[PDB]
Amino acid sequence: AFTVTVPKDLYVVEYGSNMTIECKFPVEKQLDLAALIVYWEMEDKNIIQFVHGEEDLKVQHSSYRQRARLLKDQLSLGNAALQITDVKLQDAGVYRCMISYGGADYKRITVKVNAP
Amino acid sequence: AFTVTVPKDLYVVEYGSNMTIECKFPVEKQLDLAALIVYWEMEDKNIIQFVHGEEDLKVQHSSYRQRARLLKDQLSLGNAALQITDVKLQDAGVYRCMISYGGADYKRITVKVNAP
Ligand SMILES: COc1nc(O[C@H]2CCc3c(-c4cccc(C(=O)Nc5ccc(CNC[C@@H]6CCC(=O)N6)cn5)c4C)cccc32)c(C)cc1CNC[C@@H]1CCC(=O)N1
Repeated sequence: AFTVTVPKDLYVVEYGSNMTIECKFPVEKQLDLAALIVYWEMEDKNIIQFVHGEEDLKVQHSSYRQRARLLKDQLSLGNAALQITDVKLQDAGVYRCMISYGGADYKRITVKVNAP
Repeated sequence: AFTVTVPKDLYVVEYGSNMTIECKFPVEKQLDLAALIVYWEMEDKNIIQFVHGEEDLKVQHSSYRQRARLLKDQLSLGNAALQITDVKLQDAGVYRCMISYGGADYKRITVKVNAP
């Protein structure tokens, strides 16, 4: 069965740092962007919404504006990595990386942000 | 945006009763099974896993074996209803109906089971 795996399910990060949460799914040979959906969420906040090759950044939650991106260079290797720059306390919570790619799976990642 | 809607996000049911949890998604004309993934879970228990029409009884969580199924009579109407027979206390929790169908969405539904 199509499996999403997270190499780390717990991130403990310093205030103001840059953080990359990895999220892996299998790709045989070539990645078919047209078949891929990548969704990143935290307490119902829309962080990343990659739908069949297209990203609507208008729907991203304001609290993540200019700080959260999906690293496309990784995607091609089956890593739907979320990078957050300038991490804030408002970023702490349970993240879910959800993938649809001929099959579907998701995993949780807890991020704890240390006090300044 | 592709939207999964739930006509009810809270069910309050009697112990030992039958329960249908509705979950609706848009269907334009004919249903394309090869494009449909429906998944129902609660507390990481795999309840329904319908992948392009394919289901595997072996992956269904044992506490729901023989009691839970996906209502197929109205998948063509866009209702991926989860039916549970002989509701038990351990059926109380937060359910997710996750649907991929030319796009992807999911909704949470809370079930509270009244004591007998
Ligand atoms: C979780 O185990 C599973 N899971 C499954 O299928 C699951 C996996 C994930 C997903 C998605 C999905 C995928 C990608 C993205 C999204 C998504 O885009 N979400 C989203 C998007 C937007 C919004 C906000 N709203 C926007 C609009 C506007 C207004 C409104 O109301 N909506 C909310 N949410 C979804 C949903 C879609 C169907 C189903 C599913 C399946 C087959 C099997 C399993 C079993 N695993 C076990 C395996 C073996 C061992 C192991 O480690 N793994």
